[PDB]
Amino acid sequence: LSAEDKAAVERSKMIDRNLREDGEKAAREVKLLLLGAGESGKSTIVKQMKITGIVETHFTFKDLHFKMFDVGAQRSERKKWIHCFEGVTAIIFCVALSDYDLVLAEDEEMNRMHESMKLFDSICNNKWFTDTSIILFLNKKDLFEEKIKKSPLTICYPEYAGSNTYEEAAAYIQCQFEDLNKRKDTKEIYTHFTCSTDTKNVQFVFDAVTDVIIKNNLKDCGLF
Amino acid sequence: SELDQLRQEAEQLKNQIRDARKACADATLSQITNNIDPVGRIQMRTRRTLRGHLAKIYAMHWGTDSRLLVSASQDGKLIIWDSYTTNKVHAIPLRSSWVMTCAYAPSGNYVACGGLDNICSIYNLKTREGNVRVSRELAGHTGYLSCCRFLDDNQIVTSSGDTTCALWDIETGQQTTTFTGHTGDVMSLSLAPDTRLFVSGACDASAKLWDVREGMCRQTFTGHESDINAICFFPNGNAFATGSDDATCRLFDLRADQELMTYSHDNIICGITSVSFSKSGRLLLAGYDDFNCNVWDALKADRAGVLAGHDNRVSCLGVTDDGMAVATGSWDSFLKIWN
Amino acid sequence: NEPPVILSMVILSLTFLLGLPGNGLVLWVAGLKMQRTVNTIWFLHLTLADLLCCLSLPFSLAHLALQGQWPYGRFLCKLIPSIIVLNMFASVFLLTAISLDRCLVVFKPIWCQNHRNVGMACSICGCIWVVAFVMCIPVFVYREINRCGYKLVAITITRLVVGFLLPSVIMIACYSFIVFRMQRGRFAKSQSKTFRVAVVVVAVFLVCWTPYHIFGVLSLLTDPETPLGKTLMSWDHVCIALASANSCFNPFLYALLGKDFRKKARQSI
Amino acid sequence: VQLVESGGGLVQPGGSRKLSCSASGFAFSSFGMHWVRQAPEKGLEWVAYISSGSGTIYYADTVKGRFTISRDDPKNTLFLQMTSLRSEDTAMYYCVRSIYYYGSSPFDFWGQGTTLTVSADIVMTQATSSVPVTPGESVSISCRSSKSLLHSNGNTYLYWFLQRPGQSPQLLIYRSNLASGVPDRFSGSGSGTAFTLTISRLEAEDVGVYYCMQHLEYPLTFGAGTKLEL
Amino acid sequence: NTASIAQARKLVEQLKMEANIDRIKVSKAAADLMAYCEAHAKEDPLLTPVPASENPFRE
Ligand SMILES: Cc1cc(C(c2ccc(Cl)cc2)c2ccc(Cl)cc2)sc1C(=O)N[C@@H](CCCN=C(N)N)C(=O)O
Repeated sequence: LSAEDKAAVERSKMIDRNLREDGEKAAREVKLLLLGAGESGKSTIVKQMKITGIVETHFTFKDLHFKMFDVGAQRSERKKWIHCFEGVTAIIFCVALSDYDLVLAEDEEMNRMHESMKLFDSICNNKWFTDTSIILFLNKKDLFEEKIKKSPLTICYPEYAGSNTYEEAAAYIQCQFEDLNKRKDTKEIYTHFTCSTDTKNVQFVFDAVTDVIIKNNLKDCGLF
Repeated sequence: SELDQLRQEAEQLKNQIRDARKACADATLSQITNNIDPVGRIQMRTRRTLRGHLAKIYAMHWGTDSRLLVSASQDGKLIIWDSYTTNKVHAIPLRSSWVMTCAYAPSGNYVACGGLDNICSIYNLKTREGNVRVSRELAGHTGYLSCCRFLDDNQIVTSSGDTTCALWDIETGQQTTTFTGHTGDVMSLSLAPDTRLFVSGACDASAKLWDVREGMCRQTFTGHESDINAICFFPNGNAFATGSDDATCRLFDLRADQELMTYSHDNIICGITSVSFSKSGRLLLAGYDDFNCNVWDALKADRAGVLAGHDNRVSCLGVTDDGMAVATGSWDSFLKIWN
Repeated sequence: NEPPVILSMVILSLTFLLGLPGNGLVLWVAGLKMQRTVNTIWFLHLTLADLLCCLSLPFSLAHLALQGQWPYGRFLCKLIPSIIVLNMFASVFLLTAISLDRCLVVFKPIWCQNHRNVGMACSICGCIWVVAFVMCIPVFVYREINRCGYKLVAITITRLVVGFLLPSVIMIACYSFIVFRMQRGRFAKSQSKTFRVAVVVVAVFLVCWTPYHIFGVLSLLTDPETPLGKTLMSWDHVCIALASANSCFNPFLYALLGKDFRKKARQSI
Repeated sequence: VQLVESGGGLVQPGGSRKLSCSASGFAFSSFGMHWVRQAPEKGLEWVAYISSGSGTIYYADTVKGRFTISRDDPKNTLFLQMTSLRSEDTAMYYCVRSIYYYGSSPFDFWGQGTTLTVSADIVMTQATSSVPVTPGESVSISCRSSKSLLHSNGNTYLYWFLQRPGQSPQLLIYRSNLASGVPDRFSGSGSGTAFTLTISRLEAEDVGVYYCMQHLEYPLTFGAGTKLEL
Repeated sequence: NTASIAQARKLVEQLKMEANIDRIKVSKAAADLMAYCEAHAKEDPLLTPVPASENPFRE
């Protein structure tokens, strides 16, 4: 071979070294996708994490780098690009409890809570998210309490039978959302009541990511 | 004028179209090419094993010299692979890691990039400083970019997630031509050899032919019953192959405006990702989700070759301009060349 | 003829026949198909050590067939036992390091996510190989020649300390901590799969490596001229065969448990 | 792009001198660096070559052990230490950048260089040295090589350099393959042994000295160079 | 109401314009494609295996 061939081989080796370094630098980051019908808690979670296609933000908490992903702007068939998110680490599904009485403007006969439940069930039953962890977030606790004090919960759940208590209603909604996951063995749901304190939410997200990383490391080694 | 009257008129026009297609179908490609000699069993070996990707590869496009090939993976970087010396020519770092499509200019001076990000990036390879820099960024689309192809050093057509396609000018940087005839998410695009026409297949189980200079659509095809994912023009320029999730490839002619034959098999029930013809057009290569690549006879519809080198779903496929070899890229982060 | 000799021969033959093809296939899958990760490096090193042990087993089979006779020079008599000891200690240290890593990824998961890479794995594997080569130095030194053997107390003591006591204690502590963390947590799920796997691994390791060290210790506290010493030296072959059986037990218990690795091995055939 | 050289001047025999070169306008860590010396009333000569990241360094067979080349990538600088200078080392040095890939153009930009005054392989040999030519006619410079440069890959490793009085040498042809920034009037032909550089139209800016260089191996050797006077 | 009616009218006009295009026999196009394939068969390295001397990928 000529000298130019050796120079090209050296350049290719340097490019491979750079690619390996970039891969090792990007592997330490944990990827978190966001999901949720409408605009339930998109802006709130984005503002809590910070403190036109896909938007991505980077932030370091407890020496852990997070890669935020949002697909709220993609108004197209989700099944044609959801497979690209097969390698994500966590999926935060946000939903507003106060939407139990509100309805979508497109159709008055369908409720927002039913649409959110259907979206959550479709995401859980996805063949690409068999091992992807899902973290459920409940937004607007105070507004939900006010609406419960003003209106009952049976207006949207005819099968519900219980007292009009915030704790009981929250437990029932949590159980209903957890029962939609048919893969109880491989998929785990992390339920949390989001509040105004962003520090507690960030700490819970960090703990959930730590638990998911531990579970993945134990599954890769064949121990769990 | 009433909406019901318009629906009735559209139904009558569709009935007239299907009646004309049924009456004009005097013969079929099967009974005409039944006397030609079969193609026989075809066997290919892995000539080059391109490694270096750390994510699922989504797109790959050959150049005019049939030696350099651009490859795009979810790692957020474009790689210019050399076919002969298996070397990397350029590593272009991308701003958006969700890249699903790429294109190589016929002159070899510019490259395209796009995907979930609505903005389409154009990069220059022949910069004076010797480093690949962002030549420009094209904004205006509302959906994810599905495919893009270069017509010249100044114009480039592409399709986004919304039910429209757009041909942009490099010098101007704005939408030079728009096509809003499709009713579904456009997913496949293929230019014609004469560069005056191009076919685009969408998720509504339809592919449409659009003129570059005219602007309006010429013909429509509804032979598929599932979301069309891949399309490729025939080397002769009078036909084009389409592949959807129904595990069936279909060849539609521009002059005949009717399907010829269906390329399907019993054990093949998975979707199709990439289809293309050889230099002569006798062989039709199709990548399926069953981790295999099937090369059928364009005239006999028989399975001529099977390639099981990839361990993951084949995402992209490209035949060289001279027909010397064909490269395939799957989600296993490996490119494989067969011939 | 002696029943312990036939038992040792049968055990060694079964270990070879069940280890060589399996370890070869696992190493081939981990090297040519599996991605180059840290656990991949661990599996590759373990399979390499097990394959070396299996390839050296026929030498022990021929030696047992010759019934203690070795019509060769002192070079082989100093080489092949040193190689056997090197391979055994390398496998033991690799298992200990795998247990340490599995405990560290649970104790300090963020530190592993930020620093645990392939370079540190290669460095610690090289250090393990260096330590194992240092351990087999007195084996290569003190062996002499027709009977190939020795002619010692401190050597057996440091062998028991470095190869059996500390590794077993470390593995037990690591598995206990893993079980306690999995059974005590905010999101702890009610399951016993990891506990069962840990118990099985610990039991196999104990059954394989306890009689060897027990007989090695008793050799120095028993007169070989007495019938008890004769029985100990006779069952030493069975003990070494049961210890070599760990070389075949390790792949099926470590590499063939991952679902992705099982799928890759199934697609490879 | 700009290549500013410094460190030249008068040096006593037996001393040491560190020539510095600052690069700007391009990625210094991507291009390989070459040193080319030119003696008064003589031709060019290769001195040393360094690659990206200092992974491949080569020196001329005549200056082995004396010259030492180094590069600072975070600072984009090149340094060349010369020790035990002889009475022949008095020449003008130039720093050249060259990148190697499919479709590239090595030795495309030549630096200004600096002067320094003290006190078996392939060799290019030209039959002619000075050809008088009048405006209106064509120019055809022929050259013969001692070894066939036609490698197994099929690429011709021949570089043409046009040096003008007072200016830096400009690259005309890097491989028949015309370079960038030069008109299409220049063309190259011939076999693997003999080569011919032809000019379609001779303008007033094409005057100067033409040098031929081979790149089949690491040790380079420039030709005599044909000078055109007008 | 107005947007849907305009879209329906545009679709009807597009379909009517596409219906006015000319058509030819399918047998003629099939014969043309068969002749093109028979002509370009000798120029297809993928259809006919080329020797290792003329193959740039043959190691
Ligand atoms: C590890 C190992 C394996 C050996 C071989 C063998 C020996 C010779 C030849 Cl030519 C071929 C193979 C063998 C394997 C299986 C069987 Cl069935 C019979 C022999 S020898 C040996 C070893 O290092 N022994 C140490 C300590 C062991 C003492 N007893 C304890 N610790 N319980 C030592 O010598 O002091």
